[PDB]
Amino acid sequence: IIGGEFTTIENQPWFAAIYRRHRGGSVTYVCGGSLMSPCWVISATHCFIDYPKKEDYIVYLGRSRLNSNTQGEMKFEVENLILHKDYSADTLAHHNDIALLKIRSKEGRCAQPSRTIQTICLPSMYNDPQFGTSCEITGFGKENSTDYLYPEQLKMTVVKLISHRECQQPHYYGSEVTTKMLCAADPQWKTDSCQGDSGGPLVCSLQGRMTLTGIVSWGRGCALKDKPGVYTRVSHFLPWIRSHT
Ligand SMILES: N=C(N)c1ccc2cc(C(=O)Nc3cccc(OC4CCCC4)c3)ccc2c1
Repeated sequence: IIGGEFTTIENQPWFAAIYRRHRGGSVTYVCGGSLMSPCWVISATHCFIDYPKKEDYIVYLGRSRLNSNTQGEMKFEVENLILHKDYSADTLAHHNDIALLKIRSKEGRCAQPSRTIQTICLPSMYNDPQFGTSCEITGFGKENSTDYLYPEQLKMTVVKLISHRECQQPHYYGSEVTTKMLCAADPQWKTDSCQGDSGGPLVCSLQGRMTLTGIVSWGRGCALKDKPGVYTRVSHFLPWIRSHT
């Protein structure tokens, strides 16, 4: 996260920290995810496409720091790794950048909801917030684009939604941004998600209920003028999510 505020997991109980073991033992942080149900997490396909081996991934819920064990956390493994069978990656735009990870503890059980391990609801068919609506993104991604280390503590910021036609103007993303993606950014471009936050939860309070409206997908640079953060429009992939669960 660029700008924003530091925070603890108790404020984002649906945030999943996904790391991956490397040949040799060392483990690094990959992307963030969202707890769909006790047994399922939903992320982005571009965080796994190049390393499709489910065994390599580790996932935590209720973890507040990057290299600390938060009281209340749970360490999981990826029972099933499902990548959208129609995904592709152009110069900037990432297509059908949505994946699923069926989790499982060493004992074989799924996630046990708690004060710091809860779920977020999927949006309903044909019902997304209007443009200009404030929403929030969470993650352990970069604080600045010139850095190389991820922040040690969890962060989060609030951004606004940008309409499809406004996002397709030339100085933005032209015909690269399609209708199965949502744009969102700070009107003053001082804060924005960034590398590290990919596949992060984009929660928007719609008509009263906190909703998972988008997954962090792509953007030009980070917090740059006329360069909104693009996300996957979850409402569209509802039939897909249903049949693959
Ligand atoms: N501006 C944002 N809000 C934002 C939001 C998301 C961002 C993601 C990456 C990034 O580096 N993503 C990434 C990481 C690993 C691989 C990858 O692409 C592969 C998938 C298909 C071809 C190579 C992208 C970089 C910058 C990002 C910036």
